[PDB]
Amino acid sequence: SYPAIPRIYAETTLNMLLKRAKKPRVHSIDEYLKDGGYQALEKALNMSPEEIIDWVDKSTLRGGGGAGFPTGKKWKFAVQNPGPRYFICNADESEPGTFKDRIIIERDPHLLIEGIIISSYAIGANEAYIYIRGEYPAGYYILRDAIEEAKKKGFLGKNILGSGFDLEIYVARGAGAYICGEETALIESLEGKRGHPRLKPPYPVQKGLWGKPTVVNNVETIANVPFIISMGWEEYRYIGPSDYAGPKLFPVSGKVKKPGVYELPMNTTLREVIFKYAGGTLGNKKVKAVFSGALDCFSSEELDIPMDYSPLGFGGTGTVIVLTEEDDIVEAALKIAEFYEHETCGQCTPCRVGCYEQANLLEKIYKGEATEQDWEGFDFVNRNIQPTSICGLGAVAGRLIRQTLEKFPEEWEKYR
Amino acid sequence: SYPAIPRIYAETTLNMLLKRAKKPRVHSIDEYLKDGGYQALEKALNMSPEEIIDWVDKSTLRGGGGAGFPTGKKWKFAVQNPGPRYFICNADESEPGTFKDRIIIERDPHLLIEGIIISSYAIGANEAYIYIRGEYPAGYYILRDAIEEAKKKGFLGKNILGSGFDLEIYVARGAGAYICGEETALIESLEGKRGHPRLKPPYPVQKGLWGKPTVVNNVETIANVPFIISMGWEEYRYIGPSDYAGPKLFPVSGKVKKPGVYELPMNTTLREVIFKYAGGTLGNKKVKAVFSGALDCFSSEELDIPMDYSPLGFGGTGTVIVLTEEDDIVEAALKIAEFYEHETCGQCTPCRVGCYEQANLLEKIYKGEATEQDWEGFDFVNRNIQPTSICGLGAVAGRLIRQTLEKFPEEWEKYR
Amino acid sequence: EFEFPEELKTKLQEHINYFPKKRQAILLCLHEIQNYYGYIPPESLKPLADMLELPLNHVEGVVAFYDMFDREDKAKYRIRVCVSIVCHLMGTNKLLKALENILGIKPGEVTPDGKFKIVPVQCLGACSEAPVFMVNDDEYKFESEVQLNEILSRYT
Amino acid sequence: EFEFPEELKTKLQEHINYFPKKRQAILLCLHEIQNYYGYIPPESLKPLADMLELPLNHVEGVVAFYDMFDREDKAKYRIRVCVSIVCHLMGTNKLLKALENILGIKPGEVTPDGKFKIVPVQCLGACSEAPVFMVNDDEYKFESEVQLNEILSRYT
Ligand SMILES: NC(=O)c1ccc[n+]([C@@H]2O[C@H](COP(=O)([O-])OP(=O)(O)OC[C@H]3O[C@@H](n4cnc5c(N)ncnc54)[C@H](O)[C@@H]3O)[C@@H](O)[C@H]2O)c1
Ligand SMILES: NC(=O)c1ccc[n+]([C@@H]2O[C@H](COP(=O)([O-])OP(=O)(O)OC[C@H]3O[C@@H](n4cnc5c(N)ncnc54)[C@H](O)[C@@H]3O)[C@@H](O)[C@H]2O)c1
Ligand SMILES: Cc1cc2c(cc1C)N(C[C@H](O)[C@H](O)[C@H](O)COP(=O)(O)O)c1[nH]c(=O)[nH]c(=O)c1N2
Ligand SMILES: Cc1cc2c(cc1C)N(C[C@H](O)[C@H](O)[C@H](O)COP(=O)(O)O)c1[nH]c(=O)[nH]c(=O)c1N2
Ligand code: SF4
Ligand code: SF4
Ligand code: FES
Ligand code: FES
Ligand SMILES: [Cl-]
Ligand SMILES: [Cl-]
Ligand SMILES: [Cl-]
Ligand SMILES: [Cl-]
Ligand SMILES: [Cl-]
Ligand SMILES: [Cl-]
Ligand code: NA
Ligand code: NA
Ligand code: NA
Ligand code: NA
Ligand code: NA
Ligand code: NA
Ligand code: NA
Ligand code: NA
Ligand code: NA
Repeated sequence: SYPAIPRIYAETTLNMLLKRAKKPRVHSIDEYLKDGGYQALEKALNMSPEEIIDWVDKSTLRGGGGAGFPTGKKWKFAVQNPGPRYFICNADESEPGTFKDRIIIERDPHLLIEGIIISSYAIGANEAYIYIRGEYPAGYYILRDAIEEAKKKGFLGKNILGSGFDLEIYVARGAGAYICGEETALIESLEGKRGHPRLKPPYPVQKGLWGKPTVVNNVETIANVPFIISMGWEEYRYIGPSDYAGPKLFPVSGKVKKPGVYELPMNTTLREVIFKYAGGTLGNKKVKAVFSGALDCFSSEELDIPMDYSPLGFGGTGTVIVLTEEDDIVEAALKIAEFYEHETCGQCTPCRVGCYEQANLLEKIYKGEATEQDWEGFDFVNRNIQPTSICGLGAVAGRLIRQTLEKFPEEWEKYR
Repeated sequence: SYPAIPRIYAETTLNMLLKRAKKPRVHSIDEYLKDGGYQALEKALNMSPEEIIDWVDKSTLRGGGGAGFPTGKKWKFAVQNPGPRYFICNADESEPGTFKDRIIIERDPHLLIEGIIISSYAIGANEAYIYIRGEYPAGYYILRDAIEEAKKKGFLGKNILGSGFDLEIYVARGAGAYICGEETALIESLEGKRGHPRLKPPYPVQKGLWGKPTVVNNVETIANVPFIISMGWEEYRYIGPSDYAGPKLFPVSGKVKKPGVYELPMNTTLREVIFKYAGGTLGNKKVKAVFSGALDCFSSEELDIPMDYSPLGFGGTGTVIVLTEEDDIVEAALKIAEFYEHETCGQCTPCRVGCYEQANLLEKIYKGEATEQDWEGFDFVNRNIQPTSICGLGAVAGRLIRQTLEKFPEEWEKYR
Repeated sequence: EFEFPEELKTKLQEHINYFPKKRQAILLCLHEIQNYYGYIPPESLKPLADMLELPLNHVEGVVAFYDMFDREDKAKYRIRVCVSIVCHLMGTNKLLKALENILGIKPGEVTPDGKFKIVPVQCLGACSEAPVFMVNDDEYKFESEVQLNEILSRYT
Repeated sequence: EFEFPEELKTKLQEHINYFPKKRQAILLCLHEIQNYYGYIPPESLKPLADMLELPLNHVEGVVAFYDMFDREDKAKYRIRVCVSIVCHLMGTNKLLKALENILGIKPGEVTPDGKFKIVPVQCLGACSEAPVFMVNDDEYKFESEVQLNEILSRYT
């Protein structure tokens, strides 16, 4: 018996990541096994680590955490360094509009656990972590129970299936900080400290948990790994375009008829996501903007872009927040500003003061209480959050808002 | 996009069954949820099955299919028999004058669906059926869609809301036979056969679908169940008189100003239905008779009867077909005879030949071509349809016509 | 020698997979067959039986039992006219007359073009909107000749 | 002095024994303490620090850092209301207004009886079901006041 969870709508054309998670309920190990689950693992343990890395490499799998970094390449880097090595599943998912990872955690936990075990074997890690945000209490309890189920069936512990490979997966809970999703702050938090990002380089694969080689991957990323081993990398690469192959999840929210998570190939356009899959807009109103979480803002002139990791592509986590023609862009930008205000960790001075002043001045503008200096000040700070920043929050906290400024000048100009 | 449906007027003094179905359009799951929909289900799943049966029992809820059988008591019979068990919603509605069930199906499908889930749970049924007449295609598509909406919101499927209770609702369509609304013929039809009633006993609750305990309930009956759980049985029983409590639907047609479906308490009199609610008669002409579907004929001297299931009461489905002073009763009797002629299934000899002969001889009488023998023959067959009959069609096929002979002798004597 | 078109075979197969047992899909399949061809072709019955895993005899008796199915007259549109008590009281005859004036046919008959067939039916469960008729799945109250003519013009 | 009741001390020990190093258990321990008391008691940090073998300062820094932990206000039920962009756009204000109608309080406030506290939070990762709220660990979509009132009645 688990805490109540809203039943997020989920739809797939590929029937992989969402083969079970398209149904809004916990799938336990018997159901997973009946569907051929844990067979990829068995096949993995009959292969060398190096070979597993090679398949994942050739699959073109990229990170589903937002940066789209090649997964196989990440692993190769870790294994160049002396052990012991650690594996970490990043389930902090706290970006606005992003709710793709939780339906895997909550509905198909064994797909993730299987992925963690294969991934851990591939990089020689005998100890793995799931770090799950504290606002996912049900996911936590569900994962804990699924791990036990896996233990009882001999998929975890010492000498898994006679292979000689040992693994325990520990589940850690966050406690309210967006920043703990940043991989170095994640690790700090796992070490029992505050969530303060560290300067990269070193990257985790060189120095991470207790200073040792560490691979951090996103929940979605890891959930692809059982499929790659199962189908082979060639069959995997047929899904979608050859360069950006395989399933990708798209959490779609806001002014669409069918908000939810869509499993789609990456040659899908943004227009297709909204109109073909998500059922079009509420009230059949015109699209005004799409917010890619709190990262980017696309105008209605940018809907014919692919949902891939190309230069002209949507990229990111695939998060699609739709705003229509009546929605005030300044009001929406204020909400993005308020978010970064609440989540700067404060180690870097321009980020600390910039995120705060961006929100505080934008609120003045919004309420019509802004002096001329407040306006000029707002412009300035928006452009000056980034300098000296040691992590990506500082580098992007002004990005989306700047984009609204450039793409909707007429609506901003009206706030004078 | 559904098939065209006439916009049947609906009016309520109670605001329960017709709370939404008073507006002639489909109400999808979002509107249903806004009105507190599916919260009764959630409360139901935190009660035991036995508790739910007690509540339905204590509500005084009776069947709205026409026989007024106590619903609680029906359920109690089923659950004393070993499982597995089946739940059936009877949406065959094909009695002349009767169009009360369709407005629930077509306008507020989730009220019915919610009812089906709670009732199935109460009797331990993991598989339920809606059997809807073939001449209601819109209701069919509307139900299919609504069931999908419920699945997506997690109200159907396996382990509903973490309760451990599984349910699928299948929707079957009839194909032209009034007899398939008889509960045992309905079951025969669901099994993929001709609609031939079975000898009772056994009743379905002992032996029904695939020979297993089966509860058949009428649409309107099932639609009451969410209210009973939501209000509790005590509060529900405050509606109307305490012996025949709760809402009832009355489809009114013929020579009234405001024909349509009325949601009313059962202490309402027949005269109130026609004059207080249905706007009185077309042309303020005197009431001649009321046909209770094809079952009973009430004269102008019987309008002050309660619309309840007392011995002196209207009873039935609540169908009120009004004829006024200029309407020829023999002509109307002919139409009723023709109905039974077309719908006897012919398994039983007196029903087979009797239904045909009643209509055939009455036609001759109407057209002024009846011999003395035809007259005496018509009287005799009218009184001799029922012997050996194994279902209620043969039991009543002479009933209304007999009543017109007794209550309107002057008009019949005109034809002789 | 008789095979269903693939786009129809698929639909039939969907119905058969829908219920826990195949034979429960029989009336849905038949509806689909009639929807597709404009009637039940006799030669369709043999292979429907196979797919249902039923004797042909079972299937034939089912078709004959259920009044909605029609093995004789192909028609693109079926005008179902209620001939029961309430509609008869409120003007079935006026509706039948209007249909004859517009289309040139009476109950039981089919227009020369195979477009329209009038089917007399019992009560359609819409008695408060009497007199009632359907055009395939669509259902209407008859108001007048001119109103009926407009409605019929929508079926091409 | 302050000392944890035995049934809580046991659970803190289970968390501390779960990870390879004691200090990794800090956040689970603090979630546990908050679950037990309805808040983080200031006087609980000292003995927790000894069990973690960490300085008191380190523990205090952590509590202040992580937004979920509250050291000011006891409450039996925490109603976490999302105030980020998607919930705001789809009707956070309607949820808050409904909350004020039923409970008589606004974000940041506790009811007199110490039963409900409303905590505005950032995106909860259920944006498709906006507007979102939690009642302790239970998470829901807000539909209407009548729906909300029914849900809240479940917490005694
Ligand atoms: N899913 C969510 O809830 C969520 C929340 C906030 C932000 N994000 C995303 O986070 C992204 C920023 O993440 P980031 O700063 O970690 O990105 P990054 O580009 O710095 O690194 C991405 C990944 O690649 C690895 N990497 C990169 N270069 C490497 C190298 N030379 N050697 C070894 N490893 C290397 C990093 O260690 C990391 O694991 C944004 O694009 C945003 O979309 C997601
Ligand atoms: N709504 C319509 O379109 C429509 C059409 C035709 C007929 N009807 C109605 O059908 C009615 C007759 O139906 P019927 O023959 O099912 O009535 P019935 O009295 O024989 O049965 C009523 C219900 O109670 C159950 N029941 C009765 N005695 C039982 C017992 N001893 N143990 C267990 N269960 C028992 C039956 O199984 C059935 O479900 C008529 O009054 C007529 O109004 C309605
Ligand atoms: C502020 C901030 C917040 C987050 C991140 C970044 C930054 C800058 N990242 C990305 C994270 O650091 C890292 O790139 C990924 O977890 C690596 O996994 P993949 O390569 O995507 O599999 C991130 N990733 C993830 O998996 N879940 C999350 O919740 C977040 N949150
Ligand atoms: C010929 C004939 C035709 C019908 C029926 C009976 C007979 C004799 N019955 C009544 C049916 O057998 C049964 O009593 C009810 O369906 C049981 O449900 P309730 O107890 O009324 O909810 C019936 N009931 C119903 O709900 N819809 C219908 O269309 C019909 N049709
Ligand atoms: S950029 Fe901002 S969030 Fe990132 S480490 Fe510096 S102060 Fe913290
Ligand atoms: S009484 Fe008439 S309708 Fe009923 S089973 Fe016998 S023949 Fe058929
Ligand atoms: S009598 Fe014609 S629809 Fe009922
Ligand atoms: S914006 Fe509220 S849950 Fe995401
Ligand atoms: Cl193998
Ligand atoms: Cl209202
Ligand atoms: Cl055969
Ligand atoms: Cl006539
Ligand atoms: Cl006829
Ligand atoms: Cl100390
Ligand atoms: Na979920
Ligand atoms: Na967190
Ligand atoms: Na790295
Ligand atoms: Na970055
Ligand atoms: Na009407
Ligand atoms: Na209707
Ligand atoms: Na029927
Ligand atoms: Na039969
Ligand atoms: Na019964």
